[PDB]
Amino acid sequence: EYPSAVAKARFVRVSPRKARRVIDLVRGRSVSDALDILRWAPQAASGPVAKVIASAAANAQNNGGLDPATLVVATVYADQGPTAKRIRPRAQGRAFRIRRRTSHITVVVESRP
Amino acid sequence: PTYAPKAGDTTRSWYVIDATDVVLGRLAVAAANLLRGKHKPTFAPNVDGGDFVIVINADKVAISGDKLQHKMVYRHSGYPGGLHKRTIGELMQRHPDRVVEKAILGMLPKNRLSRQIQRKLRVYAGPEHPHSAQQPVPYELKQVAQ
Amino acid sequence: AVPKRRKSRSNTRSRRSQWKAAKTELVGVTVAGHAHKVPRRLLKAARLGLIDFD
Amino acid sequence: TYAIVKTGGKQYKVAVGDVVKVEKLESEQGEKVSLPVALVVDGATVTTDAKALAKVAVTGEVLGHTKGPKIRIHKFKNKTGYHKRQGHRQQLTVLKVTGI
Amino acid sequence: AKRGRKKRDRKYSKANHGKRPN
Amino acid sequence: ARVKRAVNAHKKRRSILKASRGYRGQRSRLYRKAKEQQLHSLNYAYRDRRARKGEFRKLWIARINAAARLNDITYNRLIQGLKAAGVEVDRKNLADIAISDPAAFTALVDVARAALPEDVNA
Amino acid sequence: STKTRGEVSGGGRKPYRQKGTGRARQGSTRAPQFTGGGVVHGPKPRDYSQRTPKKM
RNA sequence: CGCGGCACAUCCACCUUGUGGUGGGUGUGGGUAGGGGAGCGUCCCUCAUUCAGCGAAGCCACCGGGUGACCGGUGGUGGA
RNA sequence: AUGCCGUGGUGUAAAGCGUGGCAGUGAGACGGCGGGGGAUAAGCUCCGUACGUCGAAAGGGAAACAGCCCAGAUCGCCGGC
RNA sequence: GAAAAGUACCCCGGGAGGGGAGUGAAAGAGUACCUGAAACCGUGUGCCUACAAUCCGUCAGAGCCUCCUUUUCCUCUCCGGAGGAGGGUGGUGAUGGCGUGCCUUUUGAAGAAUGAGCCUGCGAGUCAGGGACAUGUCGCAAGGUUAACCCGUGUGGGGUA
Ligand SMILES: [Mg+2]
Ligand SMILES: [Mg+2]
Ligand SMILES: [Mg+2]
Ligand SMILES: [Mg+2]
Ligand SMILES: [Mg+2]
Ligand SMILES: [Mg+2]
Ligand SMILES: [Mg+2]
Ligand SMILES: [Mg+2]
Ligand SMILES: [Mg+2]
Ligand SMILES: [Mg+2]
Ligand SMILES: [Mg+2]
Ligand SMILES: [Mg+2]
Ligand SMILES: [Mg+2]
Ligand SMILES: [Mg+2]
Ligand SMILES: [Mg+2]
Ligand SMILES: [Mg+2]
Ligand SMILES: [Mg+2]
Ligand SMILES: [Mg+2]
Ligand SMILES: [Mg+2]
Ligand SMILES: [Mg+2]
Ligand SMILES: [Mg+2]
Ligand SMILES: [Mg+2]
Ligand SMILES: [Mg+2]
Ligand SMILES: [Mg+2]
Ligand SMILES: [Mg+2]
Ligand SMILES: [Mg+2]
Ligand SMILES: [Mg+2]
Ligand SMILES: [Mg+2]
Ligand SMILES: [Mg+2]
Ligand SMILES: [Mg+2]
Ligand SMILES: [Mg+2]
Ligand SMILES: [Mg+2]
Ligand SMILES: [Mg+2]
Ligand SMILES: [Mg+2]
Ligand SMILES: [Mg+2]
Ligand SMILES: [Mg+2]
Ligand SMILES: [Mg+2]
Ligand SMILES: [Mg+2]
Ligand SMILES: [Mg+2]
Ligand SMILES: [Mg+2]
Ligand SMILES: [Mg+2]
Ligand SMILES: [Mg+2]
Ligand SMILES: [Mg+2]
Ligand SMILES: [Mg+2]
Ligand SMILES: [Mg+2]
Ligand SMILES: [Mg+2]
Repeated sequence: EYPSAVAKARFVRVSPRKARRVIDLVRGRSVSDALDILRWAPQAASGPVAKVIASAAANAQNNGGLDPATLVVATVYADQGPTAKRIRPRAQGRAFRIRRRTSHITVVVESRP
Repeated sequence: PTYAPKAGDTTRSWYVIDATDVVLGRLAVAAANLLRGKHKPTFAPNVDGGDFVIVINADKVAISGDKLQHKMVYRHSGYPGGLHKRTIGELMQRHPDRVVEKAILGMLPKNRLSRQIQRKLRVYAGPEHPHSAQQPVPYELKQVAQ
Repeated sequence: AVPKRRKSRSNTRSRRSQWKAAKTELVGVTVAGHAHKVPRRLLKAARLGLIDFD
Repeated sequence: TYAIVKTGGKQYKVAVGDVVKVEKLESEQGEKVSLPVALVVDGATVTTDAKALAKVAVTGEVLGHTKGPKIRIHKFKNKTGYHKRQGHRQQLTVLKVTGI
Repeated sequence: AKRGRKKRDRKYSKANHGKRPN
Repeated sequence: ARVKRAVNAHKKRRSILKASRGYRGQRSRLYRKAKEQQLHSLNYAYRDRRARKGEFRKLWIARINAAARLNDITYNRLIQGLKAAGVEVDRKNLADIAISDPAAFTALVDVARAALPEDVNA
Repeated sequence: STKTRGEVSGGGRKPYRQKGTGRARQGSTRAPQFTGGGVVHGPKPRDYSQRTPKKM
C-alpha cells in the first residue's frame, strides 16, 4: 500500500516484556512524535527502541527517498531472542536458575499523508 | 426443518389484568404465561416472546387470613444472624405489589431469559397505571373445558 | 503458601496487561531558535539551558 | 396446494416443485415414483379422510442418491479401558415433487 | 439423628416402592 | 531393524488436534487434554442424537397445545379426537400447520371435535 | 547386537538414597528408562538356519 | 413398532452346491477380568513392476473418503 | 406349603455331558424373605435363599442419589405406541 | 554452499544490529548458517464478551462477517456485478436444554484416595535349546529322521552312531 521501510535489532540484551512495555507507548505514532516520547520515557528499554525507530526512518529517507515528515510507525513488536542460563546459589546447598533474555525488535515505518 | 423465530418476527402486545378477587396463585400463573408467550403457537424456549402485562389493584388479591397471618417471607443480608423476616400481612400493608411480583417471578424459568422477561411486568397497587399511551387490552382468566 | 494450580491464559493475561508505563505529556519549547518538546515540569530548565536535548 | 406425504416411515409437507431428502428408495435416477398421502390442502379444504386420500398419490422424480453427514462414534466408559469407535453414513434419495 | 431419620424415611415414596439402598 | 516412532505417532495427534479446534484453553492446544475432551464430546453427541428426537417432540407438542387452546380445545382431547377421526398426520406436521396455515389447523380442530365422543367421562 | 543394563558401562551404585528426596526411586543410572542406559529385549547375535529334510 | 445400513449364527435353494461365494427367512449383536477370530500404520530384506532435479522424503494447509486403526487428491515449503 | 429324587408326555437352536488348549477369580456391596451374635441397636456382624441388582449396565423415574422401581444401548431418522 | 565465490561500496548506529547494493540456482542457504514440527511468545485482523454462578463440551439456535451461486436490477451487458430476494461454504455463538476430568485401585472414586505443569524424543512377554505339552500346515510313510563330521565361493551333496 504505502511506501515503507524496515529496520531490525536482533539479539538486543533487553527482556521482551520490558521492551513491549515501552513499545506500547509509541505504537502507531508519527516518527518525530515517537522519538521524543522515547527520549523522555524513564524506562531503560527506551534507548534501543529509539535507535531502531531512528534507523528505520533513516532507511526510509535514504534508501527509499521518502519524506521524513510523513513517516509514521506502522508496525512495531519485540520477539524473543536466545536465552542464556546462569546459576544463583541459595540457602542450604540449593541452586536456582537465572535467565538472561534477549529480544528482536522490528520496526516498519511508512509514509502516508 | 421446524420453524425457528427470527429477529424481528416477534410481535408484542399489552394486556392489563385486574386483581380484584383473583387468588395470588391463579393470577401469578396467568401473568407468567402471558409474559413468556406460551399461548403463542410460535413459542420457542430460547426466544423472549410474549407480551407486556400490567397488573392493577394489587392490594385486592385474594389471600387467605391464615396465609396473611402465617406465610412468612425471608431475606438474608449475608451477615451472621442476618435472616430478616416479615409476614405477608406486613408486606401487603406496605408494598402490596412486591408480593404479586415475587409470586410471579418464582414461577418463571431460572435462567438468563427470565431476567429480560421480567422487564415486561408492571404491578400497581391502585386502580390506575401510567401506561395509558399504550392501549392495553383487558384480560380475564379463562379455563378451557375438557 | 504455594500456588495450588497454574493460572489459565486468560487469568494470567488479565493481570499481566495492567503492568504498563504511564505516558508523560510534552509541551513545546523554543531554545536557541530550535523547537523541542519537554515535559512541562522542565520548562524553566529548558529556557535556562539546563536541559541536554542530546 | 400442498400435501403431507408418507415415505420411509416419516412424513413430509410438500408442494409441487419441492426437493426432499427421504430414505433410500430402490429406484434409479430420473424415473417416477408414487407415494401415499395423509392430508391434502387445496386452499380451504383438507380432505381429512382415509377413504378419499387412498386415491390421491403424489408423483415424484428421483434426482439422485446422496449421503448423509458422517457420524463419528466413540463409546467410552469411565474406568474400564473400554472404547469402541464406529462411523456411519446414511444413504438417502433426493425427490422432486411434480404431482399432487 | 435427623440426617439418618430423614434419609431413611425417603424410601416411602411412590417411585421407590418402599425400598432404597441403605 | 530400529524404528523411529515419529512418523507413525503423529497421525493420531494431528486428527485429535484438528477435531479439537474452537475449544478454549489447553483443550485445543495440548494433545493429552484434547483427547479427554474428545472422549467427552463424542459421548455427548451420541447422547444428544437420541435426546433431540424427544426434544423436538416436546417442542411440537407445546406449539400444538398453544394452537389448540387458541382454538378452544385441549391438546389432550385434540389428540384423542384426531385418532378417533382416523387422521394419521404426525406432530411435526401438525406444528408446521399451526405455524403456517391457521385456517387449515382450525379445520383439523373441527374434525377432531366432531369425531370426539359426546361425553368424555363415560 | 545391543547392550543390556548389565553390559552398559558404569552404573553400578544406587544414584541416591531411597527416601526423603521427592524424586522417583532409581537404583541404577543404566536402567532402561534412562537416556544412555541398557536395552530391554534388544537384538543379540542369532543363527537363522533351518533343518529342512533332504527329501523336501 | 415403522423405514434404511452393518455384522454374527443358523435354516431354506444355486455357483467348487460348507475351500469359499450367490438369494431369501429367522434369531441374535451392553460389557470389566479373561478366551477366540480378523485387520490398520512404521521400518528393513527378496522378487516383479512403476515414479523421481520437468522435484523424492519430511513438514504445513485445504478439499474429500472408509465400519475402525486410518487413506487419497490438490497446493505450499523443500532438496534425493 | 415349598424345595428334593425318579419316571412318562409336551415344549424349547445357541441346554447338558466327555475329553483336551488357554484362563481369570478365590477382599464382595446393598435390597427382599428365613435365622444366629448384638440391647431381638447400627450404612454392624455371620449364614441360607434356580432371589434381585450393582460389580461388569448405559437409558427413564426417585430433587440430587452403585445396590430401590421401569427397562438391557448394532448404527441412522426433525416418525408412531 | 558445488565452490568461500563468507556480502566490496553507501546509509542509520559508540558498537551490536540492520537497510540498500553485490555473490550464489537458492541468503525462503549470512559462519547465531541443510530441512525446520510442537510446547511457548508476539503483531495485525473477523465475530463475541463489563447483570452474571461456566469438568468449559454437546444438541437446539438468532444475528453478524467472508467467499461462491439461482432470481430483479445498476443493462453501463462484451460489460462487471453495486445493491435487492433465495441458497450454499467457512468463521463467530446472543440465547435454551443436557451434562460430576483422565489413570490406577476398589464393595463403592467427580471425588477432599494415587499419578501427571506442558511439548518433543526415548521407555516394558524377548531370545536360546533336534528342550516339554497341545495344535495348524508341508514332506515321506511301517517307517520317519540324521548328530558330530567330510567334501563344496553359499543356502548344495554325503554322513546309520
Ligand atoms: Mg555452603
Ligand atoms: Mg470399576
Ligand atoms: Mg466456539
Ligand atoms: Mg423415543
Ligand atoms: Mg554393573
Ligand atoms: Mg541394587
Ligand atoms: Mg553417552
Ligand atoms: Mg547406548
Ligand atoms: Mg545336510
Ligand atoms: Mg458385544
Ligand atoms: Mg477384555
Ligand atoms: Mg533446478
Ligand atoms: Mg525412509
Ligand atoms: Mg503432495
Ligand atoms: Mg512435498
Ligand atoms: Mg475347558
Ligand atoms: Mg484367600
Ligand atoms: Mg473370602
Ligand atoms: Mg434378615
Ligand atoms: Mg439378627
Ligand atoms: Mg455391611
Ligand atoms: Mg465388613
Ligand atoms: Mg441376603
Ligand atoms: Mg473389581
Ligand atoms: Mg443404571
Ligand atoms: Mg447381568
Ligand atoms: Mg438411572
Ligand atoms: Mg442388546
Ligand atoms: Mg544474483
Ligand atoms: Mg532451496
Ligand atoms: Mg537451504
Ligand atoms: Mg537456531
Ligand atoms: Mg534452518
Ligand atoms: Mg450484557
Ligand atoms: Mg444454580
Ligand atoms: Mg450451553
Ligand atoms: Mg442440571
Ligand atoms: Mg476403602
Ligand atoms: Mg485427585
Ligand atoms: Mg479436586
Ligand atoms: Mg476417599
Ligand atoms: Mg492421601
Ligand atoms: Mg493408598
Ligand atoms: Mg501431584
Ligand atoms: Mg521367533
Ligand atoms: Mg507337525
